[PDB]
Amino acid sequence: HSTAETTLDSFFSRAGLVGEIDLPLEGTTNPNGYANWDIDITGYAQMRRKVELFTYMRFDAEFTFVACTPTGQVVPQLLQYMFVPPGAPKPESRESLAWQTATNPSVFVKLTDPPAQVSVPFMSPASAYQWFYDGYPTFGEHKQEKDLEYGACPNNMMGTFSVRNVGSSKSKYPLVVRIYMRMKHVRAWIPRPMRNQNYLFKANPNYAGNSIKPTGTSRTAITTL
Amino acid sequence: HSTAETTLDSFFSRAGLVGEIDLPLEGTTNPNGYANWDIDITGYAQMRRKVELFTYMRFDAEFTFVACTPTGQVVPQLLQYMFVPPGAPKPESRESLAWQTATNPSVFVKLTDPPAQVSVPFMSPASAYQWFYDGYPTFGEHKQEKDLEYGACPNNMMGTFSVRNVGSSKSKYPLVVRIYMRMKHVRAWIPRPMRNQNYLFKANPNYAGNSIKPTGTSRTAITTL
Amino acid sequence: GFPTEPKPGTNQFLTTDDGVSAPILPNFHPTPCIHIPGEVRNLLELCQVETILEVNNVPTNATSLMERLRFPVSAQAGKGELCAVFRADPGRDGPWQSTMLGQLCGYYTQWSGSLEVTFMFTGSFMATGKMLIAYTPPGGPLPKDRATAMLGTHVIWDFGLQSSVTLVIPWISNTHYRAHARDGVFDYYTTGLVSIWYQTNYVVPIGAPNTAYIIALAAAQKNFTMKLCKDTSHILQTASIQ
Amino acid sequence: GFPTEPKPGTNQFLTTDDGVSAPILPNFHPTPCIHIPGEVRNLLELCQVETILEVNNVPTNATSLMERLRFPVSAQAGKGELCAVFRADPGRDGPWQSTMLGQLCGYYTQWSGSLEVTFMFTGSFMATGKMLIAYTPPGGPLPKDRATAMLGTHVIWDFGLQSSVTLVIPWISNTHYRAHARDGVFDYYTTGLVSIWYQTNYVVPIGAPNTAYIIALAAAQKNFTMKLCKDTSHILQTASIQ
Amino acid sequence: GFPTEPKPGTNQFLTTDDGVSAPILPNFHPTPCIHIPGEVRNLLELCQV
Amino acid sequence: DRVAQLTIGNSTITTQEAANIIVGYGEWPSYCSDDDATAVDKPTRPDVSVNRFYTLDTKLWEKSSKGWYWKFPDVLTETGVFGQNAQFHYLYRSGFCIHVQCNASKFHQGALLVAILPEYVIGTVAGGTGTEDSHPPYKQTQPGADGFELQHPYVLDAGIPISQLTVCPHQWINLRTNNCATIIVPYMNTLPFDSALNHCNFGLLVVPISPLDFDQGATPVIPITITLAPMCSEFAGLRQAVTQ
Amino acid sequence: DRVAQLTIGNSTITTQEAANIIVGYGEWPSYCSDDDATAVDKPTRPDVSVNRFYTLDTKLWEKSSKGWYWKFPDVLTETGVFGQNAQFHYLYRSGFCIHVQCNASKFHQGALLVAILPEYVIGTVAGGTGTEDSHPPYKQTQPGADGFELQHPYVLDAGIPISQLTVCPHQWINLRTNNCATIIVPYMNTLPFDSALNHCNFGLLVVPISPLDFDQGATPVIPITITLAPMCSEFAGLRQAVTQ
Repeated sequence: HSTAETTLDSFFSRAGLVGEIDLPLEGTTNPNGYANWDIDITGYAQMRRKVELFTYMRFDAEFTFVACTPTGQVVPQLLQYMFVPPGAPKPESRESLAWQTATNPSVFVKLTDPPAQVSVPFMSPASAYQWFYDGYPTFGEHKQEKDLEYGACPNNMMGTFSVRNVGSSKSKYPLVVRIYMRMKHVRAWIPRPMRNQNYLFKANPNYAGNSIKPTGTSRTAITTL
Repeated sequence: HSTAETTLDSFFSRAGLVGEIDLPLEGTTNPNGYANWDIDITGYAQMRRKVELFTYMRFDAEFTFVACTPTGQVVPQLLQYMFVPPGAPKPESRESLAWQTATNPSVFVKLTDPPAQVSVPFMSPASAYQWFYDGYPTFGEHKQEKDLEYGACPNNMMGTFSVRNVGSSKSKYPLVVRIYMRMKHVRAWIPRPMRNQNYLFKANPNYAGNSIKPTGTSRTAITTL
Repeated sequence: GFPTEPKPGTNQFLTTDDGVSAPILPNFHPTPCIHIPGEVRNLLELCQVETILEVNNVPTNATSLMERLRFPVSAQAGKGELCAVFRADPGRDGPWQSTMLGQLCGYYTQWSGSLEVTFMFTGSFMATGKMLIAYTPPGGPLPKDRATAMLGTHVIWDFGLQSSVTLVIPWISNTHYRAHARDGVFDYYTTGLVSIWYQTNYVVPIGAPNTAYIIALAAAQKNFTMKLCKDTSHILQTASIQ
Repeated sequence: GFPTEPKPGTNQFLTTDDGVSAPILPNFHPTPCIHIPGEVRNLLELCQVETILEVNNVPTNATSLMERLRFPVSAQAGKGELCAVFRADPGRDGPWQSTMLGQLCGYYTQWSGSLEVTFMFTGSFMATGKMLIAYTPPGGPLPKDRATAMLGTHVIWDFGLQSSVTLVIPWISNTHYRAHARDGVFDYYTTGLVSIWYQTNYVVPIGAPNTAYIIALAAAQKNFTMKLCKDTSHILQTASIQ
Repeated sequence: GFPTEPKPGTNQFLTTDDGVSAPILPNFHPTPCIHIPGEVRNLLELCQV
Repeated sequence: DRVAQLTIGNSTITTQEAANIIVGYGEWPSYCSDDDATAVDKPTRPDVSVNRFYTLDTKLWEKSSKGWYWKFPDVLTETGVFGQNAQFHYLYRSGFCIHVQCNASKFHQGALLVAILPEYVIGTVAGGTGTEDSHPPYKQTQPGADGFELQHPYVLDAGIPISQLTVCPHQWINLRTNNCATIIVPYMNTLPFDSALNHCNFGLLVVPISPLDFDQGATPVIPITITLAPMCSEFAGLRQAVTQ
Repeated sequence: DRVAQLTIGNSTITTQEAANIIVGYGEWPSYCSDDDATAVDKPTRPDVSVNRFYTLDTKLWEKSSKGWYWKFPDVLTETGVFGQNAQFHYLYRSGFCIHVQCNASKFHQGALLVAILPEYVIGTVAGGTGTEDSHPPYKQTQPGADGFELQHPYVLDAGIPISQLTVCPHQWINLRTNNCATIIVPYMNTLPFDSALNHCNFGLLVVPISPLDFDQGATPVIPITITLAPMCSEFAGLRQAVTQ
């Protein structure tokens, strides 16, 4: 019996949803034809629980962007995706000058074309990404107001992902962009207990203290099935 | 730690905006369905500042033409791009005879096709392009009226880039063509101080004498951060 | 151009397809990889590490959760009384859910191999006793008494300097692999039952506690294997994670 | 034709993608390349050339811009007085912005390596003096006095025939690379502080100027490296360039 | 089919592009070339007259 | 094999009821390679003055104790010459030899799980309901030498099962078998050096899995003492002493 | 190493307080290769009559001086036999040995930056506001032997920082150290030959970075003299003498 399907690559090299961006016509969520998604794969439970089985992880990845309207309808619209590394100017509008991408990598696709796919390397200044960082990013007094920074490691903050309608006028259709990630060439260190409770937030392991459920199923008596 | 990302090719081999052509329906800017862009990568600050770090530069390039309407909308329109080397007849209208391209290189694309891309060699009669030419192109008296020619080197004037609606009637849509340039096989000589002030014009290093700002940030005292 | 002919499957996005994708950063070079302790190469490395088996999965009270981690043993009446019972099924709802093995199983449809359960006696040094841990292969109903349980695979455990004993649940199956066993039809893949009985009795002097606890730790053997990845039965999330 | 299947990324225009493009001029042959002096092969060649460091980045007046290029030194009271101070951070707003190194850094997200600052005394031949240039690694607040500054990396400079002295700011970091340091969270990547103190005093005879200036020149060492290209923080343009 | 990705310049007709084109007459063989006086190989031959 | 002696620096530990020695992740502490390093300044390797056994506070094991934990670089930052170097230098690096000791009698019983959990991040109960994004105070994330007591050991105060804590370098103290646990930990981090003040490489957990018990008359005070020694300590980036 | 002598042609320069010699871009002047050339006519290589030291005007260093510059092919076009050849021939090519000299006393102080800036294009203040596209007059772009004074040295009258001017072949004259600067420049241009009248290959900049200073009583007149010698001069394309 082969042990090949339990290698790290077999386990993690499967694309899963990690991001979802909305570009509606009318609303309070990115209604100006552009959006800035903070790159963080910690927003969805399935993908998150798997990677959080290990403390550190080094890997290249393959990102696929599936775009369409909220009904799943494919529309003849041209979009522009741009990777904005930390420090680069984040677009403030659909006609922002930042869309010139003289140096940032950008992808131009129509929703009628098959989902855009691209390869990304391991771009952390650390030797691996940390799903858990037990510490603070800066020195000084750590008062109540700044406890927001506990567990925040900049070595995991890879930047922003920006999207827009390639134009100067409002789009004729409402859009949605789902982001999938497939890990390749994976190295992993230090396994940990698997998530036990429901996830509540992105930057931390908070759990609902009043709804602490058992790891699994329960029964009436220990002497009866 | 590798020193590969600081080679000239790594630094310059990144496409950036160097030209922008408008083909509106009604207006005073190329309203007859055609345009003649004078090939000069000195019209945009980002790309210009980088190359002006060196005095001389020899390189091949890859030009990409991204076309669409002013709203970013992709329209079913057929365009014709033509490279008109200096000396060749520049088109005077959409139906000009020059569009026969019996010898000039031309590209026919629809806005629905992916952006046209093409390779260009080093076509200067000099051994390299000069971002700076401290002299005049012709002999004779150099009076006030002709100071317009100071710093103008013909070895950098590669010709014109012409665009048109492949037709004999007005187009049904307003168009815009953005030109991107990626340098390849780069050689560079004699580094210079990097642009300090805002750019004002193309053919020269003029700066606003009343708004001469410091190279960088300032502070209150030299003994305090 | 070169004559081609696209086939079905064109444009589809298969989650598990392992293909090539355009790189976003040309000539980018990753931070060198330092040496880090505890590198994992295969998940089976984790399935062999013993983790506490919640045999006493009865208390659900808020304050009594820590006591599912161990079960009691005490002075009896000497008639081979039953101590505890549990299914040997790894990927089934029950005691094994508290173990790393049980958790990793949740990610695979099928498994194969022998399992092992180590019982550690945490009574006092003066406490003595002999237990009979028995494993009843499939088909055998929960043994009604010790005389019935002893007819299957078992081990008589004697408390002493060596605090623990290991019950090996040998791989005794009809099929090469077992899918996760559930109530109903899939009970076809049941592994069997484990039951602890008093071989003799928990004996103690005056001055020593009349009740002690046992902690069960479970893991897999070297011949354990898993195949066909799937998602765990549970998703730890109710509403969007903020 | 040959069965193909386009993947995501199709038709996209990635600014940094290094691919092939159709040539516009068939059989075209470029003008031969003559030999030209001063050819550059790598930008690191420029990071090692010293350029004037504006330590005295105080004057903003129109007529006083040329005096940011040098700072004063003069006869004191002999109590180890402070002369000047500045952050050693290369890609941070401040004195280093006037240097070629600081400018090239602006084009890269991260850097690594030792830096060096050479101080040239431009007083008169008859002027004497000893200074103490100190480098305070991260965490160390701006030293309040010389007795505190001397506890870090430093060099006692004696004015003489050799007009200059070099303070080497050794690469003392926790991380292999440093991203540009800014106020706030990214102050995590601060390099430290440099401070010039009077070791003894600026002494001079009658007839010689009581005030002289020092010019600081800065560059990188042979172990300096940069990675991850980005655009400089500033764009020298307000409106369209005509 | 084999994964491809068309780049800019697709469909354009460059007057001076030297590529391959489908032949209209399969197995066609041209009339043999007799020997003819005054053959030119390079235009520079004419610039010297 | 039941007896052992650990000598390092000018300190020696003895034991006659040990249970072998665990070497975390099968690796001994070592100094930083010339190719794994970045900081260019020459480090200080004080040796014998810092690589020795430091005995921190003692805890009392009660029939109702829940368990305690200690963050490691931390526990020593205010003790001996190790602490001074950790305060004066920006960068620190080192492994540890942890020896938890607790003895009773042949009539007492109970079992302690002594484990090492790298990057032991503490979570909060989130106001009970789970709607309040509260965070653990400095006093709890870095308790110092006095350690801190677990409020919800079942989930290690971090939402993870203690039943799986054995995938980490651990050892048990079963009173009927041994009276101490010895674990040797190498330097583990994604960086060659790091701050001994802001970062805690791992946490030491001592938790009673099998409750302590005995009959009235037997001594009721059963202490648990923690002794630990740094190994291959290296410091760099000298400056003034910083407390935090 | 502090003393030196430069002999070329029938001229000799002496110095006892030098600071070595700089060879621009690590290359000595040389004649044009047979494969780098295009002009088919045989060039003139007058040698000793043109490759010698010419001493141009002297400038006075004041406590308030801003700095001066000289365009090079230019400074010599109206002097000696070099000038005659530069006027009679269309094409010119050559390197230069520049020796800037300025002495004071052990009681004076100050520092001059002597640098060579290839293709030194001059810009204007654009009418102050920056809305007027004005251009520098012939008198300023090609000042001749009298040189020209900088109005805004900080930006080298060309919008570029002088603080980075050291990426060019340079040398300093620090009165407490040396009293002269010697720089040898090879022929630099994108062409093998060019006009000595229309084009100026580079510019010589002499700028006070550290102000001159001294006490009243010490001689107040401190001159800065420029001496320069062509090297490997070649001329071609003979015709009548042309001044411009």
